[PDB]
Amino acid sequence: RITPKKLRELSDLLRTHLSSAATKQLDMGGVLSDLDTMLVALDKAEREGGVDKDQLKSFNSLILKTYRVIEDYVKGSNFMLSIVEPSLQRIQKHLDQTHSFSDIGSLVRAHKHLETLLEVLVTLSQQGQPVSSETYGFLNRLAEAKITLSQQLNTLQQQQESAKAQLSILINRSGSWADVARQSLQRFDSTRPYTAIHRQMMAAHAAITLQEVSEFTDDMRNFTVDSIPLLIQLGRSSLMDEHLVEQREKLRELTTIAERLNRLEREWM
Amino acid sequence: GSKLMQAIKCVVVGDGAVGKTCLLISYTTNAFPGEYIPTVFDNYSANVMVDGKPVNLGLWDTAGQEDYDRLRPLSYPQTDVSLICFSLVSPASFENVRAKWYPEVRHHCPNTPIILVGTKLDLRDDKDTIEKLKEKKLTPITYPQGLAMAKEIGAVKYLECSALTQRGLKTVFDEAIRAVLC
Ligand SMILES: Nc1nc2c(ncn2[C@@H]2O[C@H](COP(=O)(O)OP(=O)(O)O)[C@@H](O)[C@H]2O)c(=O)[nH]1
Ligand SMILES: [Mg+2]
Repeated sequence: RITPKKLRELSDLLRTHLSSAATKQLDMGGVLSDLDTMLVALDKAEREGGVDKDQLKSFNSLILKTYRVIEDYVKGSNFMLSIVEPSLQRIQKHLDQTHSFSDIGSLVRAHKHLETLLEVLVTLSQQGQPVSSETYGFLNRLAEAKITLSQQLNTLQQQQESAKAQLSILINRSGSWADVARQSLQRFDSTRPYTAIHRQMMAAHAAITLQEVSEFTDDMRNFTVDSIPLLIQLGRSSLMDEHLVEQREKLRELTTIAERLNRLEREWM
Repeated sequence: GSKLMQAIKCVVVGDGAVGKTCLLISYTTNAFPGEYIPTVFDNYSANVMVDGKPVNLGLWDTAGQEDYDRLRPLSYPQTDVSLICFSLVSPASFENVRAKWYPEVRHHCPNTPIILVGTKLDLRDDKDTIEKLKEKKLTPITYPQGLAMAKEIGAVKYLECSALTQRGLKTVFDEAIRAVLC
């Protein structure tokens, strides 16, 4: 499990590279290998908390700040391939997997990692004698991984944008009757005590409520048809754009209203 | 003990989807791939007998795209021979021989022999393919047309082949080798 203590053990490690950088000593195999570790750590931590969102962000920052520095440092025998290949192989296991919107940040980070091994390895090549065939072969495998990955990541963000979009059409439309309906339901719930005659009485109460919202019976049928699948897709995870889980939870409340009123008759009559 | 043998480097270039990567696979495994076809073939070196003495043939595939444009140049150093491929059923791939591949190679490999390879020989007499092209005022490249392209770019030999049927395939690499032993 990733604990906070582990996380700062790993952070002091990066800072070490950042200083060796500052003073022109950066072990480039060291820092790239170590970065791969950070990525799996941050990945594990992201998906069982145990760590507070304060650090997660500064850790992410600190990773990116290290990538930054590496890009700036590159401007100034198969050794690397040997060190850095494991990372490509692990990241290659993500491509064959199935992705949700909580995975976005993980993939953005992996992409940045391939971006970075590529820039670093082509730079060492463009100057350091002709490239071996093992390295040329790795380089191409890297480029294919980076472009497959960009393609999935773009699919994922493209899909999310359209969920955001769908979300706010449905939120906007609901509110023709959100108001009437919520309040109707509040009145119905507040008044409800078995025998024949108790059943007729509860029937009547429900019929009154159905009447109150009869201008939207139809709309509320159609809403849940549209909104239930969206909610299944968006699921219940804490890990997505904050505004998106906000809108998501707003839609769940709206949907539970309609679904109550769409059920009310078969439930009480 | 040990003995020397010739080791030759070979680099293949040409437009996307002209058949470069399949050429290499079909030649080196005798199997045209079903589905899945990497962008660039895994770097790979073949021992071929020629006139009774064996030769080590290093096959370097390429692509171009965007990452692949910073990558391709790194294949050129110490190249002994290079194949320029184009598809016989894609005149645009033919045009880029003069426009792109010939100049790029002569830049990076002055003095190295070039073979021109017209690819997809099997599709030239396929009426589906021919009709598709008729459907947009195109027709396959012919031999005298490719032969003249080869003459103009100073190619040492022009060769047609079909990775799918293996028809010209072994000849392409024998001539690539031969061109390096003068
Ligand atoms: N019919 C036919 N198709 C081919 C032949 N060679 C390649 N192809 C097809 O052309 C497409 C591109 O192949 P590929 O070798 O990857 O193109 P590359 O980018 O130049 O390497 C694939 O769909 C292949 O199946 C051939 O000899 N005959
Ligand atoms: Mg290819």
